[PDB]
Amino acid sequence: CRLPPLPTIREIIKLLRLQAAKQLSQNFLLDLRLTDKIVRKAGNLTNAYVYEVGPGPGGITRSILNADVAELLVVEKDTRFIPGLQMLSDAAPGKLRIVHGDVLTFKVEKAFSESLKRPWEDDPPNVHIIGNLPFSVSTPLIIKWLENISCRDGPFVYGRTQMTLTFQKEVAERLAANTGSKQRSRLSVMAQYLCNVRHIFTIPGQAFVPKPEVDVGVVHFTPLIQPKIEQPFKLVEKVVQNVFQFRRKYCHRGLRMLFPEAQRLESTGRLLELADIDPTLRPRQLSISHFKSLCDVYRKMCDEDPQLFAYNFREELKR
Amino acid sequence: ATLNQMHRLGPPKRPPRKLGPTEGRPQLKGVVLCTFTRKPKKPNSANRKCCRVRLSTGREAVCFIPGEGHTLQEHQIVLVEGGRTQDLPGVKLTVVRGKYDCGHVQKK
Amino acid sequence: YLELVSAALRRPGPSLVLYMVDLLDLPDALLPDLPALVGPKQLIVLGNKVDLLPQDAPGYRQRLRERLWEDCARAGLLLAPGHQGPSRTVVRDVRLISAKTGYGVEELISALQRSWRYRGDVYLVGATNAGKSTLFNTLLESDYCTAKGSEAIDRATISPWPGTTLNLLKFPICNPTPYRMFHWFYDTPG
RNA sequence: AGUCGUAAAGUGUACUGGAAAGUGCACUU
RNA sequence: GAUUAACCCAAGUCAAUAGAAGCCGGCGUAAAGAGUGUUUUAGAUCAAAUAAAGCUAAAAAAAUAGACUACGAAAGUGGCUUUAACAUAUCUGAACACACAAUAGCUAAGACCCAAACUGGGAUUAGAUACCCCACUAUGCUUAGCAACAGUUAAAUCAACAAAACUGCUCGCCAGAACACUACGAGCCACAGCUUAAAACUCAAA
Ligand SMILES: [Mg+2]
Ligand SMILES: [Mg+2]
Ligand SMILES: [Mg+2]
Ligand SMILES: [Mg+2]
Ligand SMILES: [Mg+2]
Ligand SMILES: [Mg+2]
Ligand SMILES: [Mg+2]
Repeated sequence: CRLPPLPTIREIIKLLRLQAAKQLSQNFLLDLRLTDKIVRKAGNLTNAYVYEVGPGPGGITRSILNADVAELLVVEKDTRFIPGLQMLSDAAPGKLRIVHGDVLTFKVEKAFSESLKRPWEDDPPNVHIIGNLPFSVSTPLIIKWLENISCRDGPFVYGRTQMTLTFQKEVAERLAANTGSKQRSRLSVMAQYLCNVRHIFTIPGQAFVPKPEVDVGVVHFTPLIQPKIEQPFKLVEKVVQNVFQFRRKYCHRGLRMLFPEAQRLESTGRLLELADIDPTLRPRQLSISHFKSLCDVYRKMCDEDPQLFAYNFREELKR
Repeated sequence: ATLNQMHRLGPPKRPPRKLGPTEGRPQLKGVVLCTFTRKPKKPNSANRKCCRVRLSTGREAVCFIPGEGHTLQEHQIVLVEGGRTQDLPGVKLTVVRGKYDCGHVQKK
Repeated sequence: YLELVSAALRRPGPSLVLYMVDLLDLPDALLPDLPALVGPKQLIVLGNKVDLLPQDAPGYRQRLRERLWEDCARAGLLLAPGHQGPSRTVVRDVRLISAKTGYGVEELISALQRSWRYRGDVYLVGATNAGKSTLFNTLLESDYCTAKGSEAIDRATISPWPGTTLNLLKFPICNPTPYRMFHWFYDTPG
């Protein structure tokens, strides 16, 4: 399968009409070899349906097409790259389906046929997502898709679709952080009670043609058959955010803020005691089972008190 | 150091010397457990003939078999001496040729 | 024991049993009988005389702790270590101590003063040669006790066991720390 | 490795869920 | 590897092992010397501070003086008045004694004008501003807790680079990479994660 040569940075500057190399405001991975590595780590893609986000110049696109995919849905925001992607599509007829639009609003649930939809408890449904997006867009995207897994909608109408996304090295570590680690944070819990998350490898900044001052991690997500917390996404998000707002103080200092001041002291204690959270646990020392306990007790407290779930302590400190 | 400090500390005290693979003995008797070959560290390239042996002290050790061609098999008795094989890391023992089962190198 | 002391120990409420077992003298034939002896309440197994055990290999202490865990498992004891979530006899922890050398006693006190569930009275059950009295003397002279005087004669009091004439020692203890931010010790006959 | 490709500014520390690095506090030239 | 020839020792030769064989040398940058003062058995010869009360002028913290360089052991001290008040007639000598001082990080309570990591909300390109605006947390606040000393400039000063070299006298410290690496294990946890190490070993370097 012969494909067009990859565009060098010269052609890319000419294409974006910048006429210089220090005005891109973007970093491109123009190394087909690292992209081969990433597509290898994404799994066995033979006759797979790949939803590739943030195509850009097309190193990831070329790497994926080199693997024997069936359909490769591309979603590009910029129109200066559609010409190159159209040349790629013509070089490999029938495999590249290009679309123009934002990945944060694009509806993947209708993109692929309904004959690929496997049940949730069965194997991942032969539909993969691969992404090298701006880090300013991959974090909202992963939050949105985590909500989708919690609701079993969106890209996960086909089942437990696997994701391979590039994040910043720190963000990737935090996504794949263990209990007690110095990178354990909100993002770790939020990703980990819904997915098996693996930080596979780190690409140094020197490998990107405009070299960034950061490293880039590649992280693989596989939705879990049995989520570790069976509560609504927004409730878990609220609990985790209030726990982790004070990362270096005891866990109760952050949990007291879920309740109005009037009943802060007694309600916080009731929460902790109907859970079994030792109040000397600092937030990085809480496993997903501690958060499951807190979420269950908090769901109860909300269900016998309607006003609670909408409470925001800063809206009460304003007055 | 001042004279008072040297009087306090006293004469220099050389640490006890380290015992080598032979534990301070000229040679050691050993039983061959298995024969194999190892590759040198790389300014060099070869397949050096080595064998694992259980020494009379009970410890197991890797030994280098010098010369071209050896007929060592398992359970055979050998005498091993000191001397590092410079290109093999961790191989500090050498088999003595012409003693017990390990015979002399065949002429040519 | 079953006809005199078990009645008081099967009164519902907040309670804890510090069952003490001699490490040298294992298996313990008293272990399968605990469900009837103490009832369905929280239980901590304390392996005593660990200092008198030769160190066969590194990590022998972990092997002893595991062995105690399977010994509890063989009997019909519920093993619920650590955080469990929001009845029958339940073993919360297995802790090796040595009352003579005071090895693991301070860590035992810290563990007892760190959780929500270790609230209420403590009942130090055990066998005769388990070494209960040494542990009672050790725990008596510590911050664990709410001392009103220094002399151990007044700090601990003698009381007749309920429903019997068995006079036994007791000293008053502190509630664990979580119960101030937002109860008596008991030695039972061996 | 090529029988591979190509042409005001800093230092720490803390948090970071719109992190191709940002902000906050303290310092240096 | 064989062969020829040469070299050394020689009734021996010499492979392994073990001894013999070594600190009066240094501590800015190579391994090694500062938080401050007092005292201490010995050794040596070198016998505009600080704390209290009061009081304030421009706009709680102190413009001018201050181009001053004083006080204090150090950190630090520069609005006015008053009251106390600024150890010691040789030097070196504390991990362990007494006073202070600063730097992290958590724990309790308390104040909250203002600012403000995080967290929400508003506006903006065509991956908007990471950057603008609003609101409000942790926090910033307040308590209570966890090389020395004396003399020399004479000499070739002088591995270099710093910071011209010196003596004497005393204390502390230093004898390859290696303040290496590593979790046999231990604690917390409670099946899967976190925190916590020296030594061997290897090398001819660092
Ligand atoms: Mg930010
Ligand atoms: Mg910064
Ligand atoms: Mg001889
Ligand atoms: Mg140095
Ligand atoms: Mg002195
Ligand atoms: Mg404000
Ligand atoms: Mg000194």
